[PDB]
Amino acid sequence: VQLPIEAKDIQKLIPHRYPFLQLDRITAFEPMKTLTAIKNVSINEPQFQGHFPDLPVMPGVLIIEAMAQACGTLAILSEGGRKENEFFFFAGIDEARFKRQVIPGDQLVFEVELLTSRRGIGKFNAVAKVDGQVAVEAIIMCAK
Amino acid sequence: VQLPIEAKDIQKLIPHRYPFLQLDRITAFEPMKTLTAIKNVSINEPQFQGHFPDLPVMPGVLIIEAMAQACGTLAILSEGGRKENEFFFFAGIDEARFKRQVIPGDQLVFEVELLTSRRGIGKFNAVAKVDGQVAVEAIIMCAK
Amino acid sequence: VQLPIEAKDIQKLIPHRYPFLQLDRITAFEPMKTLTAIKNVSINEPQFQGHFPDLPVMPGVLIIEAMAQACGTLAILSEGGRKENEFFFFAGIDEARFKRQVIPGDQLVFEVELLTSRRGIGKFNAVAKVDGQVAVEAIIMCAK
Amino acid sequence: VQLPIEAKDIQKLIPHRYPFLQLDRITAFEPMKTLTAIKNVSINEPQFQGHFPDLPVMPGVLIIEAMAQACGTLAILSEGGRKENEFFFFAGIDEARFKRQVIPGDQLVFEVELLTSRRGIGKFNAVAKVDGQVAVEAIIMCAK
Amino acid sequence: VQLPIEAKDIQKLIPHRYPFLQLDRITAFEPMKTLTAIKNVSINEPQFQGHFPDLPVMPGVLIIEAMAQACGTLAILSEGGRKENEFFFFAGIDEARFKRQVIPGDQLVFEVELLTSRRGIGKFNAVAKVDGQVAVEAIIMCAK
Amino acid sequence: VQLPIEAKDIQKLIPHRYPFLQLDRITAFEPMKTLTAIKNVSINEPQFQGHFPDLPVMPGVLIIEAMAQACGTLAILSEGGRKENEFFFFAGIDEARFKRQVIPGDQLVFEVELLTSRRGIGKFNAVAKVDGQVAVEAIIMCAK
Repeated sequence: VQLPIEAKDIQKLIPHRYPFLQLDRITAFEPMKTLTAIKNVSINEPQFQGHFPDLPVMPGVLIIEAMAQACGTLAILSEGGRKENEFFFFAGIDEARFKRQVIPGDQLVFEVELLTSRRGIGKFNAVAKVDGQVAVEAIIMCAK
Repeated sequence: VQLPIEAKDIQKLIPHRYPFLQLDRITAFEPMKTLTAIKNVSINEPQFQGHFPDLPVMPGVLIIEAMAQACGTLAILSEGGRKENEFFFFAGIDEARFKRQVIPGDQLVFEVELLTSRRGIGKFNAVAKVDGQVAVEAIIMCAK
Repeated sequence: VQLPIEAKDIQKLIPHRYPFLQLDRITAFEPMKTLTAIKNVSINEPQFQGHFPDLPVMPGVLIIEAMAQACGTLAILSEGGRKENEFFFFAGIDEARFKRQVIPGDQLVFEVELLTSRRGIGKFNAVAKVDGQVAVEAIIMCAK
Repeated sequence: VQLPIEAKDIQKLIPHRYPFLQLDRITAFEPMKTLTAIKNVSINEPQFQGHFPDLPVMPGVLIIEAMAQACGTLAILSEGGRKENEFFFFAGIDEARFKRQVIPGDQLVFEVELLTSRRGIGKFNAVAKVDGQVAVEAIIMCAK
Repeated sequence: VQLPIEAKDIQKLIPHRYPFLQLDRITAFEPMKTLTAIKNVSINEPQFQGHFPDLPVMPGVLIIEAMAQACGTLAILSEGGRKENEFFFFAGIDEARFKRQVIPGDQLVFEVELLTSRRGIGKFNAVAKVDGQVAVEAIIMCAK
Repeated sequence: VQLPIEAKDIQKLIPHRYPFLQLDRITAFEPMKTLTAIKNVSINEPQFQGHFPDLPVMPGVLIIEAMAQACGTLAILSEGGRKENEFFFFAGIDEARFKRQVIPGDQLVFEVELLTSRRGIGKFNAVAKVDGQVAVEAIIMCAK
């Protein structure tokens, strides 16, 4: 697979579309092992009308959603799949901590790792950094 | 406090606004203990443009966000507070399981419970039901 | 036909899409006679940015539009039709009364009835209830 | 009062905001009698994402809503009122006929007339024209 | 070609969609020479949430974008092309002056003219009028 | 002034709001001379629903708008002004070339310079880079 995977091509892999596509670009990929993706945070995003009116703060849950989407794409790429034939459900979130406020101008770097794969259910470790510092970390479960 | 607390009044309690206000109404409240809230799921919501284009599925993370908002309002109401004083951060998610697809037409009923309050950090149990069945359950941490 | 008809399948019947699809689910249907549909009202809907800024109130005209859509789907289902082969125009509204404020958290229940079918023009009676109380009633004309 | 009343000033008269402000400009006004207003129809309006995906057609109910807003502003201007003191409810619609498809590029001209004012309830005749042809006509009731 | 070209058909010619389709209707056309198009400005457009919060002012750059789209369609129509085969890039803007505030209620009339076509790069003169007065004028370059 | 200036504070300087605030952060500033600002490009931005449906491409005109906003803020900061105080109009664009496609994932770096200030009219040179490469360059005029 050709890196980086641009947003236009992430869309060929997963069905998510605006305003629920929370990855901009896949930058690293080791089959069945790891993936790096980014999401640029901009004040021109729909969530910032309401979160919060004069104080833009990237919602943690959207960072979580990006983490899950990264995990899902890692899985999909690993079996050479596409959006038309395969779906991985978001099954659970495990040890999610929100450590840093993320704001417009920040580039989120997501690093995810496949830990265990018992019976179509994948357990992943996922972290989201801004400028090297951890902003959110969590364990993410996906189910085929 | 006068029940039900309508959306217009939820907004006097928390700063969240469209499209990140994910409670429609508070229906039950026991100070320092429990709260029930609802969120109506409709096809006329912004997330359903992209999640997913022909197949509307309420994103789990938005159900999580609602659960967190319910926990936070339970806390706020318990110290008779408002949106303009100080704030409860979303600190973590613990044991979140996504058990049922939620779809337009479903009314989400959120029941949350304050478990422990060890030094500014509140640990809550939260469940989200549709028609009596559990759709999502999770432990939610908020920090003052 | 299999009830309830979910939003995803309402979209196979009528061309309306976000933000102008104002039915969430079809719950009852008697061919050439009656139909029940619901629409969940949530603060997370686009109209509530502007109607009104701090006071969410479901616009009557959108309740009217839902009524018309329910009438139209009753008609379509009655001739086993689809969205791709022909269209029922909204021809007129006759004795529309707005009796109750509808607000986030309310579930609108729409009950519509085919009265007469003189000359490709269908005259319907339509009512919209919240919790058993009438909120809006009207006569709706559709033309094939 | 100074004519034309621009959108910026229509907003000082009525509480409606995006996406539910359906008048662009007030062009004529006779106290307690008549008003003319316009609404420009553009493909760059939020309703045209869904109404309909490849076939932009101005929803009749929004034309109705504009008619009602024109009536309401006629009333407000007639008692020299503002958005912060007075509210006129939309009470009913009477003899509404949808005669012409309205499309992007059309400028809607609204001409409304106060017929009767029995006990705080105002009955108005309203027509909406494009290029001189009637597109929608209706009787509009507002209540103080 | 059949005039006027309505928005529904402009979309068969160029790929631009909501909220970046800034032409409502093509009204005049001389192959390889000139084109007239209109864009209705309405308070019900997404840019007016932010530009500016209580003071709606049509952004100059969107007028520029419309001018470019008009130039592009003039080119496309001139080689009988469509959106699925041929595309013209926006290459530059030359002598753009913003002379008049444009506001809701204004109808923008765009008149564009092909000046030179040296080697796939088309240089156009473009003006945008409201009620005959120039609001914006510019030279627009497109590249095949 | 304290650098970086975050989006929340850019808003105290200029009246632009969603979806027409096209700067995320001010990173450099020399009074009456230069300014650097960034804008993160994400697939989660409103323009990418329509520009273009399956092929996200940052519109050149929005890059232009950002360049102008950067120029304007340079000016505002230089006379210690604010948004409630006064306003710099966008007066013209001079020698604008679009050299590179900008896509989700790209961070735009804007570097602007005050050239001349002949009587309330400021002439600026402006460039927008992604990863060191020029994407757009232009001369920007603002008028007080």
